[PDB]
Amino acid sequence: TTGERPFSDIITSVRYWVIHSITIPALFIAGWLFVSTGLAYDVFGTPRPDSYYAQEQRSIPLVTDRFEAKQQVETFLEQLK
Amino acid sequence: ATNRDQESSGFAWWAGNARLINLSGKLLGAHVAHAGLIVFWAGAMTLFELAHFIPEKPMYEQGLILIPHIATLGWGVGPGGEVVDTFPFFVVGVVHLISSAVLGFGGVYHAIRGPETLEEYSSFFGYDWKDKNKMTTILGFHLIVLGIGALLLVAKAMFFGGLYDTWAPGGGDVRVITNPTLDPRVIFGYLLKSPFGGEGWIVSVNNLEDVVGGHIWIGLICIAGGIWHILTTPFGWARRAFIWSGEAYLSYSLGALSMMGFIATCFVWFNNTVYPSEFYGPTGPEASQAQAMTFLIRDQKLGANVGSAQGPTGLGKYLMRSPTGEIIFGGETMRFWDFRGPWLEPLRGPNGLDLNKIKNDIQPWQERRAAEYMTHAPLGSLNSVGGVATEINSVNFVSPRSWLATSHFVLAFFFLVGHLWHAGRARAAAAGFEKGIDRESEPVLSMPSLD
Amino acid sequence: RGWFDILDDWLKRDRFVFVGWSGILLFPCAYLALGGWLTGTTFVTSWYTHGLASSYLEGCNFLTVAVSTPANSMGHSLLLLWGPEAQGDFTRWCQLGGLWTFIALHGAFGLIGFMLRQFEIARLVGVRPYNAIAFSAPIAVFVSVFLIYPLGQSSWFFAPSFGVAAIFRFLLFFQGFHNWTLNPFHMMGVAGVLGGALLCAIHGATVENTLFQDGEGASTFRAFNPTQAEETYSMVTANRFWSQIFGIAFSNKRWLHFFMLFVPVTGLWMSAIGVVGLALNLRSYDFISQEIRAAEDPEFETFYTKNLLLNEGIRAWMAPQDQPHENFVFPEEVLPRGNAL
Amino acid sequence: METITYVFIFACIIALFFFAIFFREPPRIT
Amino acid sequence: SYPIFTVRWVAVHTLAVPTIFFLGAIAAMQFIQR
Amino acid sequence: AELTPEVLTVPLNSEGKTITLTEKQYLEGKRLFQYACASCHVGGITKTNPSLDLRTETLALATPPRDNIEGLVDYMKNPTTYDGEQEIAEVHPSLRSADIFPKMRNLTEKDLVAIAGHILVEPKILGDKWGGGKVYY
Amino acid sequence: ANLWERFCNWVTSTDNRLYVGWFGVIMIPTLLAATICFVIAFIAAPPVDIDGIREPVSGSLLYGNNIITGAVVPSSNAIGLHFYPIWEAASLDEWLYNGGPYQLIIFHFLLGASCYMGRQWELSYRLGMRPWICVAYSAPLASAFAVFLIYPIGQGSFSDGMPLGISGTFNFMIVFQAEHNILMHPFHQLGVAGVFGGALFCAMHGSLVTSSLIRETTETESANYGYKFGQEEETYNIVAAHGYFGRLIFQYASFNNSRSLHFFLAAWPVVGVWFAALGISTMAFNLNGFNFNHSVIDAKGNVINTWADIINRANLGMEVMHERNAHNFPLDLA
Ligand code: CLA
Ligand code: CLA
Ligand code: CLA
Ligand code: CLA
Ligand code: CLA
Ligand SMILES: CC1=C(/C=C/C(C)=C/C=C/C(C)=C/C=C/C=C(C)/C=C/C=C(C)/C=C/C2=C(C)CCCC2(C)C)C(C)(C)CCC1
Ligand SMILES: CC1=C(/C=C/C(C)=C/C=C/C(C)=C/C=C/C=C(C)/C=C/C=C(C)/C=C/C2=C(C)CCCC2(C)C)C(C)(C)CCC1
Ligand SMILES: CC1=C(/C=C/C(C)=C/C=C/C(C)=C/C=C/C=C(C)/C=C/C=C(C)/C=C/C2=C(C)CCCC2(C)C)C(C)(C)CCC1
Ligand SMILES: CCCCCCCCCCCCO[C@@H]1O[C@H](CO)[C@@H](O[C@H]2O[C@H](CO)[C@@H](O)[C@H](O)[C@H]2O)[C@H](O)[C@H]1O
Ligand code: OEX
Ligand SMILES: [Cl-]
Ligand SMILES: [Cl-]
Ligand SMILES: [Fe+2]
Repeated sequence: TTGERPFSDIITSVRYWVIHSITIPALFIAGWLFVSTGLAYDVFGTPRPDSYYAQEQRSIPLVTDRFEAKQQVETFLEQLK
Repeated sequence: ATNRDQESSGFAWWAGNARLINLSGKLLGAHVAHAGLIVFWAGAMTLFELAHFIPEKPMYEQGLILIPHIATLGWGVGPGGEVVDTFPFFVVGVVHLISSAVLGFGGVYHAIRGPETLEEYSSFFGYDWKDKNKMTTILGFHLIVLGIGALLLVAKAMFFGGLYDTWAPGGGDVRVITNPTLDPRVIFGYLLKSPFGGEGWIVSVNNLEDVVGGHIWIGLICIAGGIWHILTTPFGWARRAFIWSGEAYLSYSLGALSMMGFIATCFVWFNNTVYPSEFYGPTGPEASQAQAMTFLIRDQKLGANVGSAQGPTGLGKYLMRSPTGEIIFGGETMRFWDFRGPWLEPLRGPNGLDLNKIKNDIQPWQERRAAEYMTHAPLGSLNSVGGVATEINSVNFVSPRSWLATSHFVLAFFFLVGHLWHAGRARAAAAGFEKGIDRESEPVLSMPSLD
Repeated sequence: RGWFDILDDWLKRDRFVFVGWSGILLFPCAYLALGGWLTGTTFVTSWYTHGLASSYLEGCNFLTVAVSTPANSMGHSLLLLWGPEAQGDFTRWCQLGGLWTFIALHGAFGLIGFMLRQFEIARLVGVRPYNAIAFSAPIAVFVSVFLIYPLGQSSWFFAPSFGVAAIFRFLLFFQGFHNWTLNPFHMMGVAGVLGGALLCAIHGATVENTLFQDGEGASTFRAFNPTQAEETYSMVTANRFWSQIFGIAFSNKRWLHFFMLFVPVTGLWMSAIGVVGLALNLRSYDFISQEIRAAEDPEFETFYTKNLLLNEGIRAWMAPQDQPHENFVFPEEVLPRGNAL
Repeated sequence: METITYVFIFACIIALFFFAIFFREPPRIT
Repeated sequence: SYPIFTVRWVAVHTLAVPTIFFLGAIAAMQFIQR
Repeated sequence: AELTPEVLTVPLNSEGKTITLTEKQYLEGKRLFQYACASCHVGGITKTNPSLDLRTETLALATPPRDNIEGLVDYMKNPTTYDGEQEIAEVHPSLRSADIFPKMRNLTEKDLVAIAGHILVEPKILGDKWGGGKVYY
Repeated sequence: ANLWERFCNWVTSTDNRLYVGWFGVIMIPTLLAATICFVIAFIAAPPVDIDGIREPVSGSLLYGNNIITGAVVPSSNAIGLHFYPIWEAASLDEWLYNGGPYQLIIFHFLLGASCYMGRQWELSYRLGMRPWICVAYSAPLASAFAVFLIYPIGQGSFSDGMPLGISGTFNFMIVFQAEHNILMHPFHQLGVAGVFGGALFCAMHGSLVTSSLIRETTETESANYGYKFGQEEETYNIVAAHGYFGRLIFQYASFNNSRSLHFFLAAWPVVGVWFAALGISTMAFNLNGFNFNHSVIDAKGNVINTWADIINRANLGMEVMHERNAHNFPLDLA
């Protein structure tokens, strides 16, 4: 009763579904592509399934140095090649 | 629309089936359509189970619960529970699935198309809940139906091929039952047995002659009580004891179904006779006993004297005594010494496990059976990872016994809750306070204060 | 009519979601703590801080995803995005556990924003502020567990990680290392939580079963009108019922409802005090008199002594993988095990 | 001393139950 | 006669917009092999 | 790390010749191991006799050596004790006792090679986890 | 009136200070039997061989325990599910050694507590109330049946029932997690939601009612004297409370119907505790919580640990250590 249009009037209107039959799939597809292009891995730094370990490595790339942690990760990533 | 909203019927949408309490034609349709759902599931699940069923794996390794019921009734199985003919399983599924369409058609018909009440159409089919003599008549018809149903199991066992006998000489096999136990000191003796350990009440029934003879007694009791209820009206003490209403009769059934659900949970968990281990896997007790046996066999093959080996505590590592002196397996499985199974009974003597038979007479089929049962214990995770909670992923196994016991405990419990809900409500509704306290004659205000 | 008063007018407008001055704090901080949690659990690993996969992107499910704590080597660093550890690199900040501190700090300020909202709305509508006062307990729990506990410890690494199973690890860590079940402050917490759920169940059920018949429907919810002056249920009948069943009963509705505030709020405060002790390892780990007796009498056994052995198993079997900064190599022969298993 | 102390406190609680039930302030309708 | 854009509209879309994006991302993750 | 040819190259026999499995027969071997063997040999141990595992170093000291494909396949045809003194087909699953172990019935020679490949590859992947038991979980 | 009609009127009398009733004629002897035996056992019972391994555990105060460590120890593993009343023992000393008191207490208790539920139905009927307080009580009742009876049945021994003591309770919980991964079982998780939510809702409802109390008193007196027992008027302004809480969240999130609100307060912890009880009672048949141990594997096949894998290490530590002398074979099967 705060003056906004009721939700059950909006989502039953055709103008809402003209708009949202485009915006809702486009968002869903944009999320799908963030993963399937691999951009999600490069934005967040998450390992792909073949980038946890070097080929004969069994040890974990744990960060041990506070002020050079940024370099420890980069040295761990450069050992993935 | 008749009784299809809250204002006209007094019940909200979420109590919507209570609008059917006095509409016997729509209520009949609810029941017939729901019976169709049950028969549909039985049919659809069997065909699902059969479509997935690998004949070369045991049934219990395959997440099957209906195929074991059919195999236990004698269909599709040869010696040792091996499957020889998948076609009886196909028939049971198909015929259920087709009959569900007939029940579904008649349920939907009476629910939506036919007369809303039956009392104008027919005096035989219409009923009042308050009509005690009509209620016992419908009860009597249904008892006769159930009594014939018990005799069908007797008919299958005696005159139509038999039942799977896990205890049959030479291994489990489908055996025609020729001499069922008719003697009531045995049949009704099971009713008087303690439910506790070593006794087990009716769960301890361990031979098909007692199973079949009990079903003869139950079928004739149900037919006799069926006739009795058609011919009598509830006596005076019964009329003063019970609430006589639709919700009350529902509550009484809910109490009965809950009790039966709890009994089935124990049946599937402990009984390896009507739930043969070759179909359902080993029981919890059976697997634990199978482990002690397996390591007894291995260690004895290495040269160990098993009757004289001390465990860490001083009790015998492989063998010890029960609290009444019987020689039993040691370790934690001391709790399961009342386990009885066809793979283990040849090692038992008068005093329990016989040490000379253990030294000399364990066969390779018993060694294979013990190892198979130890590795198929009913322990697994909800995502069907077999073994203890600490196990790694690999084995995809949860025993049918675990699935059947857990499901039926859950169902029996909520049906107990439903009994309490409906029994309390039927009491209150009959006395007339189910909708609340009347503000004018509040009963507590007419009572003396407690202090 | 200055700019402050016009801004105050707009912030306090009747709308679908009330904003307020507290909403300036609450709404960004809550959105970021919530959004940071979903972002981290969807896309962010814990591989460099814990050696764990913790995201849907790596294959975890809702039970196993977490935004995990930073590495122990970070100490109690705020781990700001612009700080000396990430140096402005967002990708590295996520890899070092900067999302944990992001969620914890924005969660903290959001919780403040939420209690400020409770005060602001209660003041505007003209009710007393007991709901804000009751919210002090979840705040006390959040501050003690998520901030004071790791601040007492070596680093943020030992705080709870924001995940379902990660929290379960936190629970089992506190058993094995702190014997937290033995702690009388936790016990007071349990009593307040379980006593609170009991009061919730019993008060709801008592009201529903002493209702006055105020209408003709068998479904009785329609018989209530919020503008009625009359009590909807019989306090007198409820009192007589409980006095005869249990011996005692409420007879004052105001005391009843206060006691319902008091019980879970006091319990949560008590547990918070226990966790503050555990920040400094001031545990109620052992009963000295039983340990003296058990050491000298190898036949004395209790459930307390059995629990200590369980705790020793937890520590030894979990520490190498739970604390990978320590580089514990526990050879198989040093691990405590009973016979056979 | 310990055992006596625990039993003593317990026994007082049981006594308090007795007074709280049988010697409560009586609920009076007013 | 009602407005379209409100504080309510903003609050809805600050949640619903990333939610649908995240649901598409997580759906695509179901088809990643190792 | 990937599942390379060099990970998938296992000794074919005892003389010294190797075979490199494909990723498809590694994954069929893990599937067939799980179906036929993992109830007793989950993770490379042996639940019903823990003294003997499926570590390559234990398979090498068996008689005849089982640390190669041909040695492992032969065990699945005619299993023996660890010293090769007793044939144990009446209590261990094999093709000659496929009547009493019905999961052994339709296993082909390619299926036994796939299982044998999985047993030899898996320790190169898991290290001491394979055959180590709950200590390495 | 005959003596039976007079006795029945006494039993079902609403004028008795404590209501007896027909359930009460069972509840009263059973609960007194369980209480008396519990108190004596907790103070004075000698050590009990819980694990059946001649390794007796001291549970009573006189034998070295305090309030926190003391317990009535579960009956012996050698007994299993066997019924062990006093008459089955050759002497009280044997009954004590084997944990007889535990069976006596839990059996009388469960029978007594079941009749407490019936007695709650019974009085509500005599008072003209609606009958469903007893349904709410069925949640903790089911929980008690789960830990004292159903869990032992599925595990095959009353030695696996929860001990009657505080540290004994903790031992039961830790071993349960080791063996069943209860934390990863959704029924336990619903239990937690039931109890945290219940405490939350208890705090919320208490606080909102207290916040909306109508002024009838001065500052120098407790606001609780503003309510008179059995007054007809509402003592709080539910419209004010709805107006607050619907602005705290949003309007449609808040109850304006007190009957709906109180039903929710009933249903939330009750349904949650029912799921908790079913959790225990289904783990009684070893259908365990989710196992994700080694669920995450890299491209080579390396196990990548998750938080579930860290839980498993803790679970392993409890498992290898629990009942440290009782196991003779590699698998813990019951
Ligand atoms: C097993 C489940 C089950 C069954 C058999 C019923 C049956 C019934 N309900 Mg109940 N109900 C149920 C569950 C069930 N309900 C649930 C879960 C709820 C909560 C949502 C309700 C809430 C509820 C309310 C509020 C009401 C009922 C009512 C009714 C009755 C009349 C319905 C009607 O005429 O509407 C007409 C509906 C239609 C015409 C839609 C067509 C639906 C058809 C029947 C579906 C069948 C499809 C099937 C695949 C086709 C089979 C054909 C084939 C076999 C040949 C009917 C006897 C009504 C009543 O009691 O009135 C007196 C009523 O008011 N129900
Ligand atoms: C609980 C089961 C049940 C009950 C009590 C009723 C009762 C009724 N039906 Mg309904 N009906 C049902 C199921 C049921 N029906 C099913 C499954 C269908 C789909 C086939 C129908 C389709 C249907 C139609 C189209 C009509 C009725 C009618 C009637 C009314 C008169 C019937 C009569 O006098 O025939 C006399 C009965 C006989 C001569 C014997 C019955 C015939 C069958 C073949 C015997 C089967 C018996 C056997 C034990 C079944 C085992 C089933 C088990 C496997 C589940 C009566 C109220 C009529 C009506 O509504 O009037 C307005 C009507 O027109 N029914
Ligand atoms: C679904 C099955 C069913 C149902 C619902 C009924 C229902 C009824 N029967 Mg019927 N009856 C049935 C089957 C059934 N009967 C059968 C199969 C027979 C033949 C054996 C009979 C023979 C029969 C007779 C002779 C009488 C009834 C009567 C009645 C009415 C009252 C019963 C009563 O008070 O119960 C409650 C029972 C009691 C209060 C007796 C004491 C029970 C104790 C307290 C409990 C003992 C059981 C306990 C749980 C232990 C179980 C295990 C134990 C064996 C060790 C009620 C309408 C009475 C009637 O009015 O008929 C006109 C009556 O006289 N029935
Ligand atoms: C044969 C068994 C049986 C029968 C015929 C009835 C019949 C009735 N019940 Mg009862 N009830 C039962 C068992 C039964 N109940 C049990 C076992 C319980 C304990 C849970 C109850 C508890 C109960 C309550 C609390 C109430 C009733 C009510 C009623 C009446 C209306 C029901 C309705 O419209 O629901 C409509 C159906 C729904 C609203 C949907 C329910 C959905 C459930 C909760 C979850 C579904 C389970 C499913 C496996 C989980 C979700 C799966 C997912 C994949 C979708 C009707 C007389 C009402 C009443 O008293 O009327 C007088 C009422 O308030 N029943
Ligand atoms: C009410 C809103 C609110 C609050 C209280 C916070 C609070 C916080 N944020 Mg968050 N943030 C917010 C909204 C908020 N944020 C929004 C809307 C976004 C998206 C744009 C972010 C994005 C964000 C990121 C990416 C990060 C934070 C971080 C932080 C933490 C450190 C902030 C800091 O040190 O800045 C210091 C600045 C101030 C405190 C300003 C105070 C105002 C002064 C008194 C006025 C004078 C300043 C002067 C004019 C500046 C001139 C400088 C000149 C001399 C060169 C702190 C908990 C960091 C964190 O979480 O670390 C783990 C972090 O990495 N925030
Ligand atoms: C009333 C009502 C209701 C209900 C409903 C119901 C319950 C119904 C039922 C229904 C039913 C219950 C139905 C059934 C159906 C069936 C069918 C339809 C069948 C089919 C069959 C077929 C066709 C098959 C085929 C085949 C074969 C033969 C062989 C093999 C293969 C196959 C499978 C293909 C509701 C709730 C909704 C609501 C409203 C009202
Ligand atoms: C088949 C079989 C068998 C047989 C069996 C039999 C023979 C059975 C019977 C059964 C029976 C024979 C049963 C019965 C039951 C009963 C019941 C369960 C009861 C109930 C009751 C009640 C419910 C009541 C109530 C009340 C009271 C108490 C008071 C008053 C009121 C009233 C009435 C309500 C055997 C095991 C050999 C084997 C297997 C198979
Ligand atoms: C961190 C960060 C940030 C932020 C971000 C954000 C703010 C985010 C957001 C985000 C979000 C906002 C997201 C969303 C998501 C969502 C989701 C993912 C959902 C899901 C759902 C589902 C899954 C459903 C399900 C369910 C439930 C829950 C319950 C009921 C039942 C059902 C089944 C329906 C920034 C850049 C500022 C800065 C830097 C850092
Ligand atoms: C468990 C073993 C016993 C099984 C019992 C089953 C036997 C079946 C018949 C029993 C008869 C019960 O019959 C019942 O007896 C009582 C007491 O005698 C009668 O008498 C009763 O009268 C009224 C109510 O009617 C009561 O207020 C009064 O206190 C009582 O004497 C009941 O009205 C009658 O219904
Ligand atoms: O008692 Mn008590 O805890 Ca049930 O699992 Mn087996 O049994 Mn013993 O080890 Mn683990
Ligand atoms: Cl232990
Ligand atoms: Cl053992
Ligand atoms: Fe209230």
